[PDB]
Amino acid sequence: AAAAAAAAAAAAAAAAAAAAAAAA
Amino acid sequence: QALKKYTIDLTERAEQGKLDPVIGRDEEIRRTIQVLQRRTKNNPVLIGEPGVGKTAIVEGLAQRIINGEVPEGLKGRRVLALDMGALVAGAKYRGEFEERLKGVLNDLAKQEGNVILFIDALHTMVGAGMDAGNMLKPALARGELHCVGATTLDEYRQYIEKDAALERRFQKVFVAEPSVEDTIAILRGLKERYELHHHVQITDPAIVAAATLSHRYIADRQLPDKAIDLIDEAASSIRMQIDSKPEELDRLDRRIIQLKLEQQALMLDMLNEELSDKERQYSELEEEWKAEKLRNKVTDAEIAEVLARWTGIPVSRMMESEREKLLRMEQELHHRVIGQNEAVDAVSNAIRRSRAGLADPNRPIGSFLFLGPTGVGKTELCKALANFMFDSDEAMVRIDMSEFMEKHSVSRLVGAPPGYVGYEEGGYLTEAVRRRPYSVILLDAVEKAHPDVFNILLQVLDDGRLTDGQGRTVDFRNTVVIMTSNLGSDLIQERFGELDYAHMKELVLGVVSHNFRPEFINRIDEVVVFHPLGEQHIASIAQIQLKRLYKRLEERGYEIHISDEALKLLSENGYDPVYGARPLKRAIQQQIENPLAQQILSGELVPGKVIRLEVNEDRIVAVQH
Amino acid sequence: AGAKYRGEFEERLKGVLNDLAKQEGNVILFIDALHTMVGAGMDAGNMLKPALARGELHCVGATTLDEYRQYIEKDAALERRFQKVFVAEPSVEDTIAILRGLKERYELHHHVQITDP
Amino acid sequence: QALKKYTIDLTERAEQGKLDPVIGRDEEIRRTIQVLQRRTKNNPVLIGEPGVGKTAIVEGLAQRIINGEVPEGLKGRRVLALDMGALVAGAKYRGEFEERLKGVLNDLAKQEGNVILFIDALHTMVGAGMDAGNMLKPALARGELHCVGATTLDEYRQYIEKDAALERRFQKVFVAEPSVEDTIAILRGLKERYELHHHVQITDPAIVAAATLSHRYIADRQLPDKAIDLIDEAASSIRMQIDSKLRNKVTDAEIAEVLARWESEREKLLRMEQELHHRVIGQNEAVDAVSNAIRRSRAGLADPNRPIGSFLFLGPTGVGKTELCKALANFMFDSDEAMVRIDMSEFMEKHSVSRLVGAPPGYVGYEEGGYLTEAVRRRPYSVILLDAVEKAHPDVFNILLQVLDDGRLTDGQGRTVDFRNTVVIMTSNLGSDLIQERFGELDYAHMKELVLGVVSHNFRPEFINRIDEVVVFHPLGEQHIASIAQIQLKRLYKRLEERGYEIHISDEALKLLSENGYDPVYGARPLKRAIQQQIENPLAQQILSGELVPGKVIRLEVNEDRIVAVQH
Ligand SMILES: Nc1ncnc2c1ncn2[C@@H]1O[C@H](COP(=O)(O)OP(=O)(O)OP(O)(O)=S)[C@@H](O)[C@H]1O
Ligand SMILES: Nc1ncnc2c1ncn2[C@@H]1O[C@H](COP(=O)(O)OP(=O)(O)OP(O)(O)=S)[C@@H](O)[C@H]1O
Ligand SMILES: Nc1ncnc2c1ncn2[C@@H]1O[C@H](COP(=O)(O)OP(=O)(O)OP(O)(O)=S)[C@@H](O)[C@H]1O
Repeated sequence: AAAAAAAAAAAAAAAAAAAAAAAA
Repeated sequence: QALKKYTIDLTERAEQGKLDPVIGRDEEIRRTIQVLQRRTKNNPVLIGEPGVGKTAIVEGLAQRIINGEVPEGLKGRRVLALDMGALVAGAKYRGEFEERLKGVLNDLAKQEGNVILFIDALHTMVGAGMDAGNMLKPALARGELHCVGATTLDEYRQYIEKDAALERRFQKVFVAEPSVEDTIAILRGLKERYELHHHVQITDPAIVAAATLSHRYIADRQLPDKAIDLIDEAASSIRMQIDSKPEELDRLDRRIIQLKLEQQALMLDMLNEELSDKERQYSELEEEWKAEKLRNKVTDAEIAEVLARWTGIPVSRMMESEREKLLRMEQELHHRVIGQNEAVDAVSNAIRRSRAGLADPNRPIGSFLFLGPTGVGKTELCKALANFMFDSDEAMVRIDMSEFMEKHSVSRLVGAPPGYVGYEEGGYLTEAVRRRPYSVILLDAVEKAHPDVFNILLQVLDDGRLTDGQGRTVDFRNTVVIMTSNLGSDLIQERFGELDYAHMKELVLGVVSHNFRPEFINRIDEVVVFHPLGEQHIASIAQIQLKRLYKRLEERGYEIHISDEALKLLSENGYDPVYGARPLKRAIQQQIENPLAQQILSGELVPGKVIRLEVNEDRIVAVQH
Repeated sequence: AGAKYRGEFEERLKGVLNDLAKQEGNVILFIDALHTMVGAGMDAGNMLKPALARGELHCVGATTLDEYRQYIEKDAALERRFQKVFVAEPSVEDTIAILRGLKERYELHHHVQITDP
Repeated sequence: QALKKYTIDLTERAEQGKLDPVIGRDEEIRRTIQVLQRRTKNNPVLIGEPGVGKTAIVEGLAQRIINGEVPEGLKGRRVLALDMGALVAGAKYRGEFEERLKGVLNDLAKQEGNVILFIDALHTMVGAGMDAGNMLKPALARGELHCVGATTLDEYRQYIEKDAALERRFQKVFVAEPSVEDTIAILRGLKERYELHHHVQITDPAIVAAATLSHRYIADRQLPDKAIDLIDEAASSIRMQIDSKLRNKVTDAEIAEVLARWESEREKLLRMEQELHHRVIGQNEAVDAVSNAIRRSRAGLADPNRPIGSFLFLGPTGVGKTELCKALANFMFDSDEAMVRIDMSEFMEKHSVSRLVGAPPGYVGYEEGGYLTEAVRRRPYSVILLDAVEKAHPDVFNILLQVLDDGRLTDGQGRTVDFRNTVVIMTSNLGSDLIQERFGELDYAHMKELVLGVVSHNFRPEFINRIDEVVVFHPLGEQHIASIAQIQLKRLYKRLEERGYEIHISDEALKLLSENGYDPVYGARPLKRAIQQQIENPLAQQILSGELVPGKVIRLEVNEDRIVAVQH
């Protein structure tokens, strides 16, 4: 008589980063 | 036993004839049999992108077992679709699922290789809740299983092809998306089945039209499912038309019960002529329904009606209201954008070509570059188009191309690549068109953009598809990609006198050739070139703006008459050939809307009477009498 | 397959490891998919890692270079018990020789014949 | 125990004496004793490339504990080592890293601080999904932790010097790669253990040969790891040679066999004239000059802050100038792929310099990088090729003076780009007709002096001051370029024999092929493309029609003005 435990289920994401440029 | 409880035969229902006809797939059933009696790496698994009939191939396999077209080594075989969840639904205690699985394995061994096992959606049974896959894996790695799988290539890659311990027990039986003529044959057999269902009649040109239309327009789902759904929804439509009445009487029925509820809500009108005319039209069409005593077959026009009400592209019959509304579409574009003949000519002819079916089905509908200085109505024309076609100004994909002045707000107009911050929210363009494949895309003021956004527009105006960051593809090929610009403003305002339209177009086209990419301008459909407005055009625009001012104060509780000299004061005070029709609007705004609202908030002006906007010497005066 | 307790499969694993220590180097073992022993689900790879770092293991691994590079080399004691023993792809002629080794196997199974061209 | 789950006792085997008799690295052990005998911040970290024996440092400290060679605060300790690669790989969901971590912390609190722990890869502790800085950093400050850290400086400053609170506890101990002689000392400390294992002997000249050749040829793994690997696998090979069906001493010959498979250096440097004429005909004096310059660079008398050789090349282009650079790169360092062809024809401005060296930060070509220096950084043993150096902006010659003076060049990104391992080849054609029209019976030396005076009037004198020698590149005659065409026919027949065709040729056909694209004004590559486009295109036209058979003799017989292929 076991009961299936609901989980925590850790997740993930990321993030870029642009870069402008001078144009001499 | 256990197989009598936790499995579902298919060969009995194929023996009882409950399963659908399966047509074609001869090479696929043959290689299914080839892998099926292979000694090592025994178990086949179907790979098919969703809809292409993996389950149909196994149903046809069981039908050929009953038909005896299998080889002699495969006769007497039974196919038991292992129901994944029906194992689970009683295993409340410990390991009782595992006992059920082991008992199914023991009875399948007891059948001694005379039973083929069918496990649909094998990626569900990668881990089906140690738990299921590693339990079957010794019975896999003994040759003593006739497992058959069927899963979409995404799941067979990312759940099965990762585990290299399993690839030595399966086999890429790759189903392909069927051709259109295979789809024709499949639809003929299923036409027999569906006419036996609905008690209707389906025509064979309607079959080939359903196949061609389903392949051309709905770019999302895959064949031959979408053709079957067209045929089946159309059959439901025809049986419902047989059931109550045709839909024009239902249009009028819902219309008169609508006006019935709203008439009862009114116990100023705009109501009497509509209700009387549609009661008369309902009586006339009820009489014609009695006189014909209708639709009782399935033509291809019914397929076009189902497809139009599913996607949104007007593929249906060009009724008389459409023809009248289309020659009035030229007339109504001149009713809201007065002047500028060339633009209305170009766009009218484009939508007329699109409704006549002469449009190239590999590009979007008509992709316009607009030129000309400010406020000759560029955005006003685009709003007029959307407010014709969808009967709302903002029912359109407005893309303000002066927000994209960085290189990397292509991320906004297309989408985020995967894993990044807002990934599962698409783009603005790509999402809002994959919602609604027939809509007008206004790229507003394209010449302010960073120049490697024109890559994206090259792909759009090249083929009407685009690859957003979520991997999928968009069908732009039922959209109108209108861009605006003004890059020859000094030049057009200079030489619109003493130059004809060809020389003007060629000269400003050379200036645009200096601005844009020369790759890009040739890929455009048509570059129409504008001209600044004359004083009578501005007088017309003043009359239109005064119409909407009358509508604004008719809401408030006031009425206006204007004089006849004061419109000349607007036409001369609000006039220069250099900044378009907007100094008219500023002059109207000042010389009318400031004293009028000034005196209304004074309490001086009175509702119910007439505001006669007459002249002062060099001003405009309001009176009340 | 014969285990369902957290402490019976592990009991079997412990007993087999004590028997491997008992056999005194005569047993030279083989276990393919060492990364799978790292992530089977105390997982079995870290349970055999004492048999690595106690001078008792005579086992052989088998995997792809990706799992050996990531799940093994990046670990420390799991690195310093092994090498980059690379399995090469054979030649076409070696493949034909191996086919000659098992042509008769497939022929006696399927009751057919196989041409050497 | 949970200590019987993730920890390793080394005082166990060291009390047994069953570990490495660790010899060397005494000062690092001493500084470990310095950090561990503080009151607080008692967690030293070891810094170096992986494979420098940091585990051996901890084990040798354990052996000094067992030997009693430590001061009286380090005694009774238990050397432990925690895994950073199973606390995360077992960690499925929230709190399985942290659960095991707190269980380890409490079970060591039962141990009452008489325990020294080892942890490798301190960078792994920072990023695991929060994880352990927030749970060991108290123990890092409580002093009850007695960790021994081990990572590399680059991961240390990428991950760990971000949070300075993690940085302030650990104490940096640099463990560099040991020398070849330190490797000799360790292996002499460990030759006894090897010879007691395999019951053989070991040649110590083969030991120093293995150390030197492992230092030179292979840079994948480093000292002392690669020496241990090569000695043990060579001893295994000798053991199989004994137990196959005969010496116990492992020789340096087996070392060189496992080296190249799993010596031609010095006399190849000595025979460098023959090496340059292994593939290039003609230019005998230029070959001698290049070979003498190579040998003088290998003579070891010049500046250790100056490159291999400064050169400027003149004469008719395309005749084998680039081919000389290719063969020079081949028999210099590896092969025909360590070279960068650079046209100085483009560079005529200030942003030309900003292109070729490196942009300043914030500008257009910055992490796109300099055209030269990035390619040097990728291939540190190459040959630098320049083309039409007279077409350069004059300030580029300041950069060239920095090359020929310092042998190093700060790029736009701000780092050091060393030049003392390459060859500066700069080609020009200013004295073209001075050499072409006066090729007849004029010597190498006075023609060199004459065109040297000419280019002295052309270029800067301080620029050509730094140049070691300007070879002439006299225009090769029809016989040399005909022989080069013959060599191209040989490699063509080699590739077609890879396809598998017996192919012959007429000698009149050979003369017409040599007279297709011979031109003293352009180079040898017109002859190459001429012979190529004449032969190759109708050939496959005849082939895929179904005419030619592998094994048929294919004589390139002449037509009246063409060459016909026969099948006999
Ligand atoms: N060759 C065919 N002949 C007849 N009907 C077909 C054929 N291919 C597909 N169909 C029909 O289209 C349906 C789609 O087949 P499926 O294999 O169910 O597609 P599917 O992607 O597998 O969806 P799942 O995975 O089974 S839920 C079948 O159930 C049949 O009704
Ligand atoms: N033919 C026209 N019919 C109706 N309104 C017009 C017409 N021509 C110009 N307008 C005016 O144009 C104004 C602004 O519309 P827009 O199309 O944005 O101007 P545009 O000159 O077409 O160019 P831009 O680049 O959008 S500023 C509206 O407020 C209208 O009053
Ligand atoms: N002074 C020494 N005396 C004896 N053996 C040594 C000595 N220095 C290094 N070694 C050996 O050199 C080898 C280097 O292996 P490791 O200790 O794993 O190197 P490492 O510095 O710990 O770097 P990694 O990342 O762990 S490979 C081991 O087999 C050590 O026993």
